[PDB]
Amino acid sequence: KNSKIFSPFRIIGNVSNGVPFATGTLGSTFYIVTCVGKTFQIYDANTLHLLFVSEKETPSSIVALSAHFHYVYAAYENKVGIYKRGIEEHLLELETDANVEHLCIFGDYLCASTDDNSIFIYKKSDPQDKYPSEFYTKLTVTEIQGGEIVSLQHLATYLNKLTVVTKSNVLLFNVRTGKLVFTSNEFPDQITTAEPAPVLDIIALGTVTGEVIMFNMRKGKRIRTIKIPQSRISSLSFRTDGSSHLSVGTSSGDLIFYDLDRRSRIHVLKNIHRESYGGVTQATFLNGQPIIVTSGGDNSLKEYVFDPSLSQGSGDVVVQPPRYLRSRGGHSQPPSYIAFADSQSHFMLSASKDRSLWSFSLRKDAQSQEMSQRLHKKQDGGRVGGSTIKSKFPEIVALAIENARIGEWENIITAHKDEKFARTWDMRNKRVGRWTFDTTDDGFVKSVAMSQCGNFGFIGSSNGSITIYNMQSGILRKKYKLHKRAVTGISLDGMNRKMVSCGLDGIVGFYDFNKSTLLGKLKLDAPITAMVYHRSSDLFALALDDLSIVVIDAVTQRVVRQLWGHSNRITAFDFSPEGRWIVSASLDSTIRTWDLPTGGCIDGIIVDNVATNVKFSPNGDLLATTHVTGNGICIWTNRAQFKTVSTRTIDESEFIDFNTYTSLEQIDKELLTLSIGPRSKMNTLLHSHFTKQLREGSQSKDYSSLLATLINFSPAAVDLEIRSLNSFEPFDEIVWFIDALTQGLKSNKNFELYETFMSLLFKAHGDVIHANNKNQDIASALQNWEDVHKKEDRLDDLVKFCMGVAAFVTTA
Amino acid sequence: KSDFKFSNLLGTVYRQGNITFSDDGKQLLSPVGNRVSVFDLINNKSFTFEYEHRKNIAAIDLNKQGTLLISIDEDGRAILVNFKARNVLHHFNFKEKCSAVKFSPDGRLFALASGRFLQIWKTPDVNKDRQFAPFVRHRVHAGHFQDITSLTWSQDSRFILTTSKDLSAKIWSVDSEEKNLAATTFNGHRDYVMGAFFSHDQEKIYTVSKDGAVFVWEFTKRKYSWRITKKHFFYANQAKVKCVTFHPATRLLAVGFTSGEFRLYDLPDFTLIQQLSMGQNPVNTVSVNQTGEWLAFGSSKLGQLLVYEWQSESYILKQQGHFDSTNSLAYSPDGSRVVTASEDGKIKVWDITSGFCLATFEEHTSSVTAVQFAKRGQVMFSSSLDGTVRAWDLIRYRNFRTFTGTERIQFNCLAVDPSGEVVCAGSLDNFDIHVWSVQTGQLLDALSGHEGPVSCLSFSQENSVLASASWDKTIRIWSIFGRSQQVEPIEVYSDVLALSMRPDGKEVAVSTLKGQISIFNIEDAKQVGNIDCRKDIISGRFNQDRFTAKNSERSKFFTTIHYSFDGMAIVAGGNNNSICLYDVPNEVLLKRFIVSRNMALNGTLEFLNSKKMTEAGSLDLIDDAGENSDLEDRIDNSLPGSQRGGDLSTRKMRPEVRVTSVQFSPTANAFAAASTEGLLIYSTNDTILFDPFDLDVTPHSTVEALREKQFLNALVMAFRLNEEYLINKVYEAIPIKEIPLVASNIPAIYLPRILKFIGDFAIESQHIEFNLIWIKALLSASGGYINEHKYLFSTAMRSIQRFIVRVAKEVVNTTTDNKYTYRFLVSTDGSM
RNA sequence: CAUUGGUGAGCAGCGAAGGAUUUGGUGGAUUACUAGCUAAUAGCAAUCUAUUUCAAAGAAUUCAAACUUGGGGGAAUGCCUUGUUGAAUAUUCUUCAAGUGUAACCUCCUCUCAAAUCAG
Repeated sequence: KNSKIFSPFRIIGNVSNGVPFATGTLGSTFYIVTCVGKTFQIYDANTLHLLFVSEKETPSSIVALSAHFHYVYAAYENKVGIYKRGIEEHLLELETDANVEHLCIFGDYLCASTDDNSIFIYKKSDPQDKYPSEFYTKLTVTEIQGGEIVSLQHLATYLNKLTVVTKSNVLLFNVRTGKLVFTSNEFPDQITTAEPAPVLDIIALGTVTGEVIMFNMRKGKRIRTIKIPQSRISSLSFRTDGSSHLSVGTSSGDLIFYDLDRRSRIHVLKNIHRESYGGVTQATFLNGQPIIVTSGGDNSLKEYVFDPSLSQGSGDVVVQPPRYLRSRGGHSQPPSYIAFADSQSHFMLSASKDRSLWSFSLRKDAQSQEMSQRLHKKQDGGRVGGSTIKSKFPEIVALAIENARIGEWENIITAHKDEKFARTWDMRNKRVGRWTFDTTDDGFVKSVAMSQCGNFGFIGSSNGSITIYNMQSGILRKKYKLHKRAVTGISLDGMNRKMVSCGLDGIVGFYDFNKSTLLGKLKLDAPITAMVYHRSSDLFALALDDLSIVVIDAVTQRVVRQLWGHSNRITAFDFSPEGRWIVSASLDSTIRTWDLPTGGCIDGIIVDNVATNVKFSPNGDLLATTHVTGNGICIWTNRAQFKTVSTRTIDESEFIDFNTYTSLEQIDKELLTLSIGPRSKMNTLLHSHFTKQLREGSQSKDYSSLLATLINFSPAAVDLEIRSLNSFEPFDEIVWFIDALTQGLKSNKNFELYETFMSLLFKAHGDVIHANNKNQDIASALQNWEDVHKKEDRLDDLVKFCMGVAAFVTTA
Repeated sequence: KSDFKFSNLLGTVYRQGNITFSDDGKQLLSPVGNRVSVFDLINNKSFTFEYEHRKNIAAIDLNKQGTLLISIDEDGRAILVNFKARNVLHHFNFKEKCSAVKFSPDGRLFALASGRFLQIWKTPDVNKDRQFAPFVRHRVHAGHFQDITSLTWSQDSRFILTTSKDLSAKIWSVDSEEKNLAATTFNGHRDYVMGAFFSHDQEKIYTVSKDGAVFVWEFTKRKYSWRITKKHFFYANQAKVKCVTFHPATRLLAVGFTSGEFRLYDLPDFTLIQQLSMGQNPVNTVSVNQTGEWLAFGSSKLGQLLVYEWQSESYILKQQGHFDSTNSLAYSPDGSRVVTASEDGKIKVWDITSGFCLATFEEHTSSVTAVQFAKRGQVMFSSSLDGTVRAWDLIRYRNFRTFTGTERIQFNCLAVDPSGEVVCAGSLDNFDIHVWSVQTGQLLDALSGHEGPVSCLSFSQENSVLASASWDKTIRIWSIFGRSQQVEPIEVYSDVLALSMRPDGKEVAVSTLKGQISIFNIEDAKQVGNIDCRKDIISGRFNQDRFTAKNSERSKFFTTIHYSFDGMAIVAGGNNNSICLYDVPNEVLLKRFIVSRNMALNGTLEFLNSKKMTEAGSLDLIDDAGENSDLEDRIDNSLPGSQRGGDLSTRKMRPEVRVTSVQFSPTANAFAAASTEGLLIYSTNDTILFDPFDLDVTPHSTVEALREKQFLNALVMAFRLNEEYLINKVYEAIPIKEIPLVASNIPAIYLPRILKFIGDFAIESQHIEFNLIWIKALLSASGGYINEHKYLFSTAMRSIQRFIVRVAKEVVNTTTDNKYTYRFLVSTDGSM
């Protein structure tokens, strides 16, 4: 599964996933630790700048997050990470095979619960020490004591008392001893969320009904209750700032704010997080500040504040409703199409089924900003066509961007789902621009690309028409008609001279762009699904339905290379920065890497996930994959720009003492070799038990015995050996010895020597064969000589080529 | 033909920051304005890294072994560079202004002097892949009161001491269990302790301060700890130290004084070796090797570097560049020569690979403006605002004849006929095209007809007719031969400058004030076609600009245009950050190039950061020179409205990002432009980026890679061993199916070695086809490296074409002989 | 007549449970992200105070020290310098002159312009 050329760097574009994040303080200030699958992230709260990421991807997904002052405790499958600064300082692997559900930190202890209804206790090795490493014990919750463990909290001023809450009830333990010091009675509802309190003794519980219970332990009594009509609570928090305020987070996305003194709700926030992705997953007031940080399952993390109260005379009664503050968002759905936006590998466009663009910044995670979808006021004056309930733009299938004239007009073209046109966007203004570009033959836009002069956007219909709109005024230039099937990939050359298109007809059309003539029309076998062009080197690649990427030269007007080798539908594929390579990914869960001068798969990555989009950076450094699950963008470091790796054709097989070495005689049988020892024997020769052994090789019709002493025969004795050949009528020993030579060239070893013996035959019996020319016996064996002989012009094609190249390369 | 990448920056030999040699005394690291140049002293070559920094560099070091390069800005941008690989590994941001980075002599961990903070980080690993956050802060020591100005390790890694502008000079260890062994501080000086040191024995401590003092600290008695055994004063009267180094194994102090003086001492003795006046200008940085026989100074008053020996009275290089004063640039017909002119008068002669001013000519007294080559790159000329055109040859390196006018008039631009008599000059004052004979110093003709200045001139390579550019928006083409003395105007409608002809001499590129380049016919009068540049020019908004760059008219024309050596492309460059590559017949630009990405350079940024736009004023436009610790840096000499005048400090501004002169190489289509930063080189000589392979090896490792099928890497692990049994093991071990896969991926480092191994072994070998596939794959693979360096493979390729003809083509001639005898004897008939 | 002027009516035309404009506030980017504070190897972050203090280490131009002054004059009264005089005990201080001496201290300049108006 390991790649040699690339390696995982980070999954760019993720803020959170829905796993309940933790809050911590450094001194006076706050950090936030969220989860993204197998990798957690740390933020300043005062700017939502990214602070740390995990040093390693965890082998399974993180289930729980707690955070003390300098130490963030992650909890995946059986093991719990004690992390300083995102680096694995101490892994605590629990002595079950049960999965870690929840976790808490107090005192010299750590306490983490599993799904076997049993909590594990981990002492510090000393109170002098800071992180807990000593394993203390495991205590359990049997089904007379409680239900499934929903949370472990420690309410303050409770000496070694552990508060384990279930769906049923609440338990308290002395974790020095291991004794259940108190069991609460069952609450009749299914308890779903716990939270400690800035008042003493109180745990807040939000159940599966819309009910929050403040619960004492010194009383053991449920002191107050709070109702919610028809909502399932997910998170509870307390504003410890200076007025007693309570935060109720639903799984419907809604955030409800109470003042328990006025016994009244203050404001309910609606839809700060997406309901389908978990609602509000976790909201928490920053302790002693009027700032609540909310986190949803829509890859989003928002901040809200209470403004200080407008009523000078009252204060606490008149409350400003909570107000939007800074937020880091991501694509809620996985991203459908990505591209590398700029030249210096700073920005990446990522569009999802969330129906939005995002302009991620691989430099700094906070310059990642979601693009606007706000239409410019239409330059015509008559009003535009759309619902007044303004929905997002439909999800995108193609992207197109050239930064040549950026910010003087639009330069991003996006092919939305099932729309007859495609909108234009300014990359600089982070907003959809003024022009929308149609098909004008009533088909869908299925592929787009733009001109490198920044003046043209090319738009390919599902009925074959390619419109050339201008990025100046939104005007069209030409509407080409070549395909009667769908177009599926367009390009222009880097000089804006000759334009290509690939279609679902099996046609790649060569047109000029300055001129208006169809120059060429290459017919390929399957219909052609996509087209990638390399402007610097004027090639263009295409995926087809034949599971194979054909790289087509635009000059020589023919195929230069075809990479067979995939096993499924080729999803995305990309050239190198310099045209040396192509990265391809298909539905076969392979991401193969290709050296196009030769054409061999020099590495293929096997992934657990299917890789939907691959995007090589224009710089030689980064590779971007997007998967089918997962919302971020896996960034891959390219090791070739750093040292190198091996380039072998090793994919299908998966998918000394004496400091001396004798030479191998023949590496493979197909190659030609010479006689071991002197090369001068050709220069000598060119400037009976024998015939009995030749007969006994002839009666076998394999003469491999003769060639042995034929090499080993002394060169002057051969001048009588061939000069006694016993052939007047039958021409047997002529044909015996000639077929001996042709069988000699068959194993290709001592290749020169059988040519020397052939010329020595011409020295000996060229007249004996010549005056009996047309005789079909010797003519058959010389036809066999030519059939064996005709392959080895491949060294004459090697010698002349290599010689001329050597001279041409030394002189010039 | 399109793809041009940055190769090398030339000159402006020091601006700001620390200078260091490597482990070996070959590699010298200097900062440039925002880049790092490396000068290799014995193997005389120069190099500047592919990347640039975002502000001026104020801190620099390289690794112990030469693997990692740390450059740090004024602000604290830190850039991790694979030093052997010239690729950037990590951009970290230190949020404080740091002054010293020093690696361990271990190489295991480096440390940083930022503020009163010392930050000690582990080194990132080079052979490991690049990670998100490679850096691990080991410890942070904040026991200091003011900004920490100097810092050193011991020769063991286990002891690090730093010194501040606070009086203190404090030692700690790396590891805290080595705290109790030695953790104390030094005080008792007078001033800024500017450098504190360990001796080569780790028992003597030298502490040097700004006032002119050294203490010799020693762990000695009246338990007992750390007294001064002696002091040392050089008694510099009003002058004080700026920079100090100490080479411990020979016990040598290098000092840099404010008066430009410098001293050498022998520290258990404190004996003055020699005092050198480096100049009026102070030594801003000192440096020694581990051998300690070269010294390196940099004056940031002038912008000069100086490698000089302490023991022998002998320099290595005394390089003195001139910022903002790179006026002309000139490729020779040979692709080995480059000429840079100046406003100071110096005209330097560079090799492109070995970036050294081989020659200079310091004989012009004023600005030298335009330089063209002629007659196979023999003669090279220099028109000036010095009132002359002085000729120069490249064999004797001498002035030939200073062509003069009557009234001693300045000359704007220069044009030379290949027939080396005719040299025309246009003037910025006099606006009459003066023609000088090369043999006769008299003027041949005073071409009149320019109303306002003659901007630029060129001759054809074909008909050698000249085209001058008025400021009367009008080209004047002059045909002075055939005894006609005939003229033709070409009316343009807007104000032209920076003329440039096709080598065919029938079409001309013109730059108007609109930015629009026009192409004019010369056999006819009309305009051919015009390409637009006012849209696709990256211009910058200055911090003192009061208008945005989208509607700024600062730099949206072109101050130089050049045709390609087909005449089918054009590189133009102006007062902008943007260099442009238009195609001539297709008439659309191919690629747009940044010259420099520097905040301290003024017109770099398109959009200014609104956090710096304060209530009244910029945040940077406030005079911050008045808070310097030094009196000289607090002194303001800036006359108000000086635009491209004499010195840097007297603009009272940031330097504008401007590129003056633009030329193509003939051969490899490489273009060089002399910028504000200096001469930049773009080229098509791609994969000259040096690439070490398989960095730390047994014979078993390559042979296990044969068992591991890692055959190209096994060839590398064999070729690092250089035993021919291993090369014939690993040579015949790989299959044919990955021979050109291997050979295209072979570096150029072992390229004469592999070509010689093929050229020698294949002569006596039966594997003629198998060797032949290797030479086919290599010569088709990297024949371009043998296209440049022919004398590098001349011994290997000789053996190779010995094997091709005498060993292989003899077998081929045997084959074709038997073939043609077969064709004759089966195609012909008999008798009787 | 062109109005290529807009008002003004209108209409064709565009057109999903409004359209068009104008602005306040705040947040986000506007350089490439390693956490806050402190006395900093550590402690803090509910706290450093009734271990913060002992200890060590720690003092040259024997007084180098306006690299900084708009330009001329002078520079009375000051100062500086040596010449020169007295006193005290090899040095300060009293007294005194000579200084195209002097960033103290006195004056002259460092304002009056093809800018405009106005009589002729």
